[PDB]
Amino acid sequence: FNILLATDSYKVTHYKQYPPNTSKVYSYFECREKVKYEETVFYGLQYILNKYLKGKVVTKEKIQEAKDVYKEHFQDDVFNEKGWNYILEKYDGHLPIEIKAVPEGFVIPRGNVLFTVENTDPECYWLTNWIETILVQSWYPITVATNSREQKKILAKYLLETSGNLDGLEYKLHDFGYRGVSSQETAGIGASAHLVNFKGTDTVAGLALIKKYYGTKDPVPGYSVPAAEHSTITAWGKDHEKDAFEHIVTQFSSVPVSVVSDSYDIYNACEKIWGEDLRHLIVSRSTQAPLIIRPDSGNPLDTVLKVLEILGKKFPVTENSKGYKLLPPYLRVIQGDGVDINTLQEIVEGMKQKMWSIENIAFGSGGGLLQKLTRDLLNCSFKCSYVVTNGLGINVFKDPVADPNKRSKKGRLSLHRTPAGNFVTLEEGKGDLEEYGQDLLHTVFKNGKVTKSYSFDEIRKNAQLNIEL
Amino acid sequence: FNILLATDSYKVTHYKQYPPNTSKVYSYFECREKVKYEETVFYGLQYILNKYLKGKVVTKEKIQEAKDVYKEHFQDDVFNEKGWNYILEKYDGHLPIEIKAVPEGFVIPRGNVLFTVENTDPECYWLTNWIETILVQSWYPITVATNSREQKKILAKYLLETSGNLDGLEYKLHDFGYRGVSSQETAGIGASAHLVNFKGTDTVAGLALIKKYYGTKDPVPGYSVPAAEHSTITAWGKDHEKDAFEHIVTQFSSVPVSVVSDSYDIYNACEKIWGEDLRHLIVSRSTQAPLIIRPDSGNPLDTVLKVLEILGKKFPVTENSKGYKLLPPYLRVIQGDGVDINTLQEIVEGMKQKMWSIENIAFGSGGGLLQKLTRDLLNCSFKCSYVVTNGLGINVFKDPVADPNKRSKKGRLSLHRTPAGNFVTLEEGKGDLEEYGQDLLHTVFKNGKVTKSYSFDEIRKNAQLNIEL
Ligand SMILES: CSc1ccc(CNC(=O)[C@@H]2CCCN(c3ncnc4nn(-c5ccc(C)cc5)cc34)C2)cc1
Ligand SMILES: CSc1ccc(CNC(=O)[C@@H]2CCCN(c3ncnc4nn(-c5ccc(C)cc5)cc34)C2)cc1
Ligand SMILES: NC(=O)c1cccnc1
Ligand SMILES: NC(=O)c1cccnc1
Ligand SMILES: [Cl-]
Ligand SMILES: [Cl-]
Ligand SMILES: [Cl-]
Ligand code: NA
Repeated sequence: FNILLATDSYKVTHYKQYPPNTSKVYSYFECREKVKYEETVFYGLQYILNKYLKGKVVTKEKIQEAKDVYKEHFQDDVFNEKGWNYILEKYDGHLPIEIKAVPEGFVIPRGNVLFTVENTDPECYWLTNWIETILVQSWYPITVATNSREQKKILAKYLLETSGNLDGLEYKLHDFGYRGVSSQETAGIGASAHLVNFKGTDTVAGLALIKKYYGTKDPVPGYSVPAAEHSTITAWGKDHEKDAFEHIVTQFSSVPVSVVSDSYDIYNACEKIWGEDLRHLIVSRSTQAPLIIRPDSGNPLDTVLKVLEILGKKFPVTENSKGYKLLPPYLRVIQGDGVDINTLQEIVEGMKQKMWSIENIAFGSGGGLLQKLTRDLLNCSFKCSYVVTNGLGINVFKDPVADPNKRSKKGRLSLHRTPAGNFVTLEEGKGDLEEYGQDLLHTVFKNGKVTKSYSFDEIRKNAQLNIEL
Repeated sequence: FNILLATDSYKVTHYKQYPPNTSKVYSYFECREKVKYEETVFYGLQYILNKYLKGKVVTKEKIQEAKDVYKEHFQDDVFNEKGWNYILEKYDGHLPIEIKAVPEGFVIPRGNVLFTVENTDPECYWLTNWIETILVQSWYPITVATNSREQKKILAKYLLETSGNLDGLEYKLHDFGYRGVSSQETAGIGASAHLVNFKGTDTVAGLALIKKYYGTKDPVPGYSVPAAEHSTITAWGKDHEKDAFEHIVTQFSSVPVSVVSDSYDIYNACEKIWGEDLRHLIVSRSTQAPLIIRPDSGNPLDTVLKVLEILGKKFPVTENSKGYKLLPPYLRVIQGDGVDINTLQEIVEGMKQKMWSIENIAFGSGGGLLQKLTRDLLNCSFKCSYVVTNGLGINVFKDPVADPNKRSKKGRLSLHRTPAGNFVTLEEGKGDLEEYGQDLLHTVFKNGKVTKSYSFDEIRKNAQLNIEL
């Protein structure tokens, strides 16, 4: 990895564009104000600091490689070789940057400063926004963690209403997204962001990322169970679906097992194969190791409701203390097709209307959880708010006439708790007046060193729901 | 990277689920039949084969690491240590897999086999679908390349209609997506997929990936120009926007320069600052080095039309041979906000209705180009179609009752030309009848080696538009 080749091309040319006599560029990240996504989980900067920004990130070889690439890419010599060589020679290739950030896992309303970046050497005024591109990719773990948390709020509301408690909430949304994301690196980052809120994942890449960059007291941060796929059912031949089911449940008789049941006819599988032919292998199972029937096609809500109606007629259903129907404890359902925050809401509301407890179900989400998200969802943005030119600080901002939502903050910023316990971003260096308590931004990176780190356990505690609290 | 930890968790348990005495699992990838996206660019498998699948990918240390993680992740011992040890011992950790694929850059209608995977050793029946997760991530470069090519078809239609030629087509959609994708790895993959169709990118990560995995005769596959961002304009102070513009155009007097003009008032900037105050610095520029004015906010079509109306009144507009208005050659526009395939269509049709040539404009697209895409767009899917159990080949498939779109192909597959020169996928080994000539798939991977490969130049030739041919 070469940090000189890890920026948007145009940023190579910006050192020639800033006002002459500029010694400081100070920039900030927010999820701009515009499911409403009123608050965001701050997560993932520590990964970026450690993997890409810390230590000796400039060498003679990286400077020459960048110079050679940019000569061809621009068909001109515009690269700031002198400025990068300055960092190599003066700081042994360590970036003269200070980053201050809200603690990871903090849940912050939209339109607040989450982190700030500034150069610590006047010669490196251009470096603050060089690293915008790398740092703005924090949008992704923020957005995954935030959208996963918003789904946890929906599950918590319906579980509480239909059962009176939150037991097993942290296992109710399982990551099925490894195949559906755009890269191996995205898989690890996204899976780790989902694990801020939940414990169930098949995206194995998330485990190694958490171990390397964050750390847990427990051996692993996420868990799974044996489960079939269409290949392990259909390989038996269509006439032998029952033989596949029997073999699989028997192989994993003492742990929970998920069995995809829609290869040919989900309704037949539930009513006749599970319901009658193999019923003796289901009713013998323990509470700790239930059979989890997995539909994977059709309208998500209609299919869940029809599967529950079938199973409720073939198995001994109880009524819990809230008046909701509960399958026996050896039998559960997972809906792992077509699940995103919108369809999750539709399914749990549909179940509540048909008097089915959310205790009966869990959800698998792949593309909806890890891929169907953009930087525009929370309006994640990085902008310069302060410069020093000719030794004088000036408050800098954009305010496009056709879009007031794109207006940016002015001056030096700080994040504070309000008297009512909410959050406020003070602009124009007004934090210096000390009318609002301590600034919540902490130095996390300075002059090539990570200065403050968070464990994954601390991040999970910070990101808890109020209902859990 | 550890390929043993690079699969969906449930696949760790599948070796125990296939029928006893299964010697072969044969699987295939397609963009299932369901802007219509009727044809897909096959691109990106070669990256995956080289980076993740070739050579010694199993070691004693990688087996022990996977064993230790899966013991905690499943809270049980289910990991196939013996199976992975067999590959390490017998094949020096090279995967006993054969992959056959359509040549990269090929443009193939939906619902055709694009690649097949099978084990070459009967002991490794379980390995075919272990690597589904890694291989299915090819959805991403396929989908970026396909959606980029569909935008090229729109630009080609309107450029031809308004100008009579395709001059500059390959520069008309520029990648601005580096900050808006989910990881560094995704940035390189997605940028490379856009460069199958276009030559303009700010996502520098794409260049290294292409050089390393594909190659080009030219020194670089993609190009950019100096350009401003809001920080380099706003840092001057709101009252000094003219000074910023003047400094920037003067710094890049002899190459094209893009200047974001919407920091405070895009209409004022065009009419008064560019139009009057700095007009003398614009009219003096060469055809090879125009000023490119960049709006970045407001309704994308309405803002482009108003910017063009303003500039047409301040600069000497001509009428081209098709009767469309053309700014002088020293002045162009780039719309780099809110561009996706839908808004691109809306803008070029709106320009045509107002008699503005598409010669006047280029587009920048970021999240729309590289991030706002999912595996569901082209229904990218990997399924088992053939197994050998007890020495007998079985044609296997899924056919869910509630969704006929999810039905999968049966048996051994091959790709052929029809008598009319179209594509057909033959099922159930019917390719062997030689009624449709030779299979168009080539072996690209066998027993740990990449056996056939494509330069980036060949991929570009394969992905050309008919209108270009
Ligand atoms: C489906 S509904 C269920 C399932 C299994 C069970 C068996 N019990 C377990 O697995 C342990 C112990 C008790 C708490 N607990 C869970 N509680 C509620 N719900 C859960 N769900 N899960 C889940 C597991 C695997 C996946 C892939 C997805 C979700 C796990 C859930 C995790 C009980 C209920
Ligand atoms: C805006 S419209 C233009 C712009 C610049 C120019 C100056 N000319 C160039 O740059 C070379 C030589 C001639 C062909 N040629 C281009 N032709 C049409 N169109 C283009 N567009 N571009 C483009 C450049 C940079 C970006 C970031 C995006 C698009 C580049 C374009 C690339 C002419 C027309
Ligand atoms: N465990 C599962 O059922 C699963 C995992 C990943 C994708 N789809 C299903
Ligand atoms: N070159 C540009 O104008 C640019 C690049 C990346 C993102 N936004 C704008
Ligand atoms: Cl060095
Ligand atoms: Cl599956
Ligand atoms: Cl910009
Ligand atoms: Na070894």
